[PDB]
Amino acid sequence: ESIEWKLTANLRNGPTFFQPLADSIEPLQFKLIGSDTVATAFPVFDTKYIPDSLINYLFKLFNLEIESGKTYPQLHSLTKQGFMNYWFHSFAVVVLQTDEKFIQDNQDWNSVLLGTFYIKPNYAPRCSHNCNAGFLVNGAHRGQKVGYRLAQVYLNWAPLLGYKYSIFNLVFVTNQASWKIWDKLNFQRIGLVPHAGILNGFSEPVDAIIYGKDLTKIEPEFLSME
Amino acid sequence: ESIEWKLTANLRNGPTFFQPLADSIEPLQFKLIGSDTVATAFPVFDTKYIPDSLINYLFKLFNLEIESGKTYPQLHSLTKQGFMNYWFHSFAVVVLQTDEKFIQDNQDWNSVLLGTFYIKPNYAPRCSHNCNAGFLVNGAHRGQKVGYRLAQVYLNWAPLLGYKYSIFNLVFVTNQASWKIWDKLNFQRIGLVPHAGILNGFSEPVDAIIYGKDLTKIEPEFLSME
Repeated sequence: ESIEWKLTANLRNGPTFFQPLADSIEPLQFKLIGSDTVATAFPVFDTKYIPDSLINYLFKLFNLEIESGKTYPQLHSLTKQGFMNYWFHSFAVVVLQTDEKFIQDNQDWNSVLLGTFYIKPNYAPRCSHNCNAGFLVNGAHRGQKVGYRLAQVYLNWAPLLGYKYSIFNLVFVTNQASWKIWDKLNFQRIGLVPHAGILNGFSEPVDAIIYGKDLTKIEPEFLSME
Repeated sequence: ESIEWKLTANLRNGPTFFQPLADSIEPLQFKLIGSDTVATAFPVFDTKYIPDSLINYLFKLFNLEIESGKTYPQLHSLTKQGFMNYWFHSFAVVVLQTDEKFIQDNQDWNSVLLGTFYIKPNYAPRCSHNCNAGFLVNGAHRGQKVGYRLAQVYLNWAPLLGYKYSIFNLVFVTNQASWKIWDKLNFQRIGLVPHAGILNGFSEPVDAIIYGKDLTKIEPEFLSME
């Protein structure tokens, strides 16, 4: 079987000054926290390697979060092609509730898709060793600590692409991920933007945290998924 | 004479949720610090309103700073059209050594152009009331505190476009503007990115400061240019 879908040689729009630390990204399998439910995280170097129907589901999933207006700075929904260009500009990950090590076509994404996230350079080339990431969790799987697992996969994989440091620009203080996930994994609150965001359902502007984490010195307890 | 070149109604790609606080931006005249040399800052809402030969000079001026590799995260020089699209995406300012209140054609930009800067939203629409700016000072006018004057013009004008807060994402710690300008005008060091940038002539990666400033509550001593 071809392994092109897994090869870091196929990274697009990655860091300029640093090469990948592995030649491939192998699917990573773990259990949802406190359960026997198996999940598998899959690398996505190019949209052609995942089923179109999964992209359709993710495009809708992101637009739902944009339309709610509490978590991203985007105001308007994207088109399906806009989503593809945006989520998959560089690298991405999809996490499925499955024990398979490949992605099967036409699954019931509504229950099978746990979450997804992108990884791309946060800045232009001289600072491109700093990666940004954005996360989405299927609402049908809320309360199962999917977000925390996505972040562990992120810690495992981002440095393999050659990134040395992680920056999130806008984690709103009202986003529970800040304290449920980022703080617990020892991401530093490296900054705070006061009144950063005009959010749906909040009459006052909402502060945002700037999170940083050194990707070359990760605590092993956070990388282990057992 | 037409005042279209000065009208805030002609702002492009500005803040989504807040309107301009003035209907026009009038040229601002002051002296270079400690001298009798007159300077005038002019708004630029669209490149068509300034002479092409000035755009050519600025395109080269930015590429010189990119090529030196110490101040911007860009690695590669832009084309003239790339520069126009980038510097003038939204609003910009040019500061000339002149007492005239319009921009004349074919001047000796090498001595006449003091500096320039852009102002645009730093983020997507829900956070678009936070503006970013980038500054360039003509090397032939180093040591005359041009940079500090550009920042005072910035403080005077950015809130007129509707911005409420200012963010600079990457002011490298080796950039003397941090302490000569930003600190002195009470921009807060709201964050620090360690090892942020791979800079020409520095063998170690270089830290960058994230600067923030509330544009609705500016000290009047910093706004006065007398």
